[PDB]
Amino acid sequence: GPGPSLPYIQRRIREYEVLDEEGLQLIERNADVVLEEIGIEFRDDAEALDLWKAAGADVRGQRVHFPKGLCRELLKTAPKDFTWHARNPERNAQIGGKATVFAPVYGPPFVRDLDGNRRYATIEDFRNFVKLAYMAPSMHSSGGTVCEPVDIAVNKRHLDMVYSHIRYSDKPFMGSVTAPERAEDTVAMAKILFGDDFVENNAVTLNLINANSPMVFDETMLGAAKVYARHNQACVVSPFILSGAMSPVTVAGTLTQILAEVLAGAAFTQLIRKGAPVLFGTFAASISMQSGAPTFGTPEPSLVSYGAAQLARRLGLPFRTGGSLCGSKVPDAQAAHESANTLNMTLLAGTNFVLHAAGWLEGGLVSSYEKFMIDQDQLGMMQKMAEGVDLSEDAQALDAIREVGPGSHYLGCAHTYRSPLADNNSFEQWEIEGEKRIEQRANALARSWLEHYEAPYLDPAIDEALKEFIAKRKDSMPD
Amino acid sequence: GPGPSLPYIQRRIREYEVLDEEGLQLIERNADVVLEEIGIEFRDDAEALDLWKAAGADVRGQRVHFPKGLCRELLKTAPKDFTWHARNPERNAQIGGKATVFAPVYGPPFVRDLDGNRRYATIEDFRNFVKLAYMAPSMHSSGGTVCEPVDIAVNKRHLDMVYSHIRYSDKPFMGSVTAPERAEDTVAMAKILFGDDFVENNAVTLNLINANSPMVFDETMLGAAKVYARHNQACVVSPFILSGAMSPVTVAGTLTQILAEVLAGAAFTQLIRKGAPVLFGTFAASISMQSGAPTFGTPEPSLVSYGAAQLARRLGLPFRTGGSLCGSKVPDAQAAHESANTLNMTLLAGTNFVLHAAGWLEGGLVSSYEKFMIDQDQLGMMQKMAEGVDLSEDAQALDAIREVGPGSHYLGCAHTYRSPLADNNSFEQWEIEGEKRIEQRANALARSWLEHYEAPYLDPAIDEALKEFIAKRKDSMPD
Ligand SMILES: [Cl-]
Ligand SMILES: [Cl-]
Repeated sequence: GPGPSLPYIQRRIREYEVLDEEGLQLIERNADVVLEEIGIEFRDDAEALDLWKAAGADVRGQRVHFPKGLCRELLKTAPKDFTWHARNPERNAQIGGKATVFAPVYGPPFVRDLDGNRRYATIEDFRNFVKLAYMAPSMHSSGGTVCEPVDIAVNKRHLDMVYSHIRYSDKPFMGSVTAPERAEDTVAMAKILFGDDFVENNAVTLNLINANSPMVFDETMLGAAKVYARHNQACVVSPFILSGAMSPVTVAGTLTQILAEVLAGAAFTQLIRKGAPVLFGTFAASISMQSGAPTFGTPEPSLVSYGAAQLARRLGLPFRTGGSLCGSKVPDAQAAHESANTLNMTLLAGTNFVLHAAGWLEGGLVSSYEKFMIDQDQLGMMQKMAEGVDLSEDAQALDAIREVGPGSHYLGCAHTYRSPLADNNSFEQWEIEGEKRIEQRANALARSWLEHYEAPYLDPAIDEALKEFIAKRKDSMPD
Repeated sequence: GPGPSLPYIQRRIREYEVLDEEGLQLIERNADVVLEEIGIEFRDDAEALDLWKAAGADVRGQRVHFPKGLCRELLKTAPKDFTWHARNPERNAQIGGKATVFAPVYGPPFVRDLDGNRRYATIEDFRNFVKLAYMAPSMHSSGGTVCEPVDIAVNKRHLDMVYSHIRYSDKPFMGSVTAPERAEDTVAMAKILFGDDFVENNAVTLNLINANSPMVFDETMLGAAKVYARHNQACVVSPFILSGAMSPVTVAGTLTQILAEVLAGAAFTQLIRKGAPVLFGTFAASISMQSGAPTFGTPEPSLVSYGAAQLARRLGLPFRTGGSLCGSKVPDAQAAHESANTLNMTLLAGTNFVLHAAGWLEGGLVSSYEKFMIDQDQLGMMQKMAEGVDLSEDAQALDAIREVGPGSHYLGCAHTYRSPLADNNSFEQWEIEGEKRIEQRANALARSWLEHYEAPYLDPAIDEALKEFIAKRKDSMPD
């Protein structure tokens, strides 16, 4: 199996910037214009409209028009950083500041299984991804909807999904957002696990709250946000954008829209509870001008995300974007270039929370076991990169340079990250070993990890209470 | 075929830094210590030793010990930037400053051909790579030893290699460095092409001058450097390092050794001719602690190269490092992650000259047609990325945001880089089209490009004179 899990990354390296002060001010000014003149829809949520009117916004039907600065002022109560608590406290993760936390793929209804089949995902696959995330040394979070399990009823599956993050991992996990009652169920389960007062006082979940970009928040998302914000749980407020389709085709226009959507949605959390933890999220990709298809790994989404990180730091919210994203159907060089381009930006932008750090394929439709293994290996490289350059006397190596001297070599001397998947052997050895592509070695490694997996301890009293809760909830509803 | 070729990149984006002022001063101070106490070998070149003694260095056998600051002072005459002239002046490339110039793979004795065979490279393959580099829109240079042609005698092949860069391309090219007489032949050919006085006054070649790291320059390399520096041609002074083997295993120790080697070798060019153009080069990879094998795409080489770029800017020399480097045997996700990690650093470090920007596979032993096509596509993305964020009124897109408004989409409106190799189609379409990996599409595209290729015009009088020169030189030697 793998080594021990590493804690969250603390970046010693700098954030890479694409906008100068004038550009940042321009985008900020333009977002305030959008918020006042155009507004943001808060749909099918009368309570939300009442909250906005009370806060001093101008509500016209379902469109909320914001006085300049209001959202930013309301966000003064949001924490710049906070702890995401894990049931094993050694796995707690900082969200914000110099920290970077990797989480798995979220959302796919299909898997590419270890036998090469593209098929609907099941609870068995969900559990397998939870297991692999538990074992992956640089996967800091267990995640959320690692895949969508087809073989449990839609109104019940959330219970099994949350349970899986508790039973098969001890890393911090995400909650259900698919209906407000499911968010309530997540909170109830969390209270069984951590204690009632503990949950009211500490974030134990991050929860994905998408905007229906452009410039709409819908009932379901607002409903989950209201539950989590009332219980001190974190909302990842995330525009969902393909530039050219759900936002302008340009970087600057996309950033402006993103900032407007985040200001409104994040400020909303503070209207529910001052101090509720909230992140500035962004999902941003491009479209093919030929096809209209979603495209990844291209320059425009990287520039958007670098810029958005700058805007997030200035707003004072922890930032989520990026991951190992791609549009390829197979874990080939396209998948890898796209994922690598996105992941390198993710680290260098100083991203605090990385959804989709491993496992995404096919534009988000697939959770791939092989891809997960390849990506998690990259995550270990990013974790090591983030430590930056050691400048200790030993690292300076002057005695080694002296002792070796010109014309010698350093292999023998005392002074003199490791991928388990890269093949660094000669052609001849690699040909003897079956001319294998990396995904074949990834397949074998996933199988090996799953064979050696041992579940982290769970108090049997807590397990029983969770199972009793789940059973009661399932019995209260027909499928 | 492809679109028109683009000129050299002018970066509008910032350089990413890994060392702060104290760290930079530390490395600079430590390199001066190495140069004085340990020295650098200049082997089997009595003239070089005499030049160093005359300049005020302390020569002990073949070891040159340098007073502190001497090399840096001598380098004051080296140009911070210069033009690399092409026979078609529209293809001239700036070397230095904010410019970035991509060149092909250099060195492999094997190819992976379009039929999938790993075999010794031939002059036909050399020509094919020159053709593909001519056509690739973001390949700014024709390169040098795009592969090593096995089917021409070792003492003659340089003539055909240089000729190929003239006949099949009009982009700036590199010279032969394999013996001093071959460098003389390159200069003679260049004078036939551009004119005698033109060559003495303008760089028309960049020429790879490796150190035999650690801390040795050998006769052959010094001999080529002496020829090119006397004729105003550029030397790319390049440590050749696997950290842990040819330099210390640490980043800081590697950087110190690199800076010492470059200071000595680059200053040497100014002893031959003040003002001779010279680059700070670095080839830097790691080794597998298990195997001892060369490894790429890992954190340590990226940190070395980011740092080395900082040291190069402070020294005042144009910088070469990076490229699309990897150790994989096949153009798979390993090849792509490694190449992408290296290439993203290459751009963000502000690299001026990128050897090996496309085509390298198998740790430098292979020039791959498929890999070249995949990599050159990435180069187009890097070219577009380098332009940074447009902040024009049109790019701000406020009228588009207004006209679309919340709940609509931007696909239809007036306001609303393209890979020819990414598959961005649905699973269903991609399955109908043969479940193809990107390298299969790359194969087809290379074949298509080579079918449509038309050689750039060459004056028949110049062609005849080159052929007469070549024939005379070949007839003067047995193979
Ligand atoms: Cl059930
Ligand atoms: Cl011949």
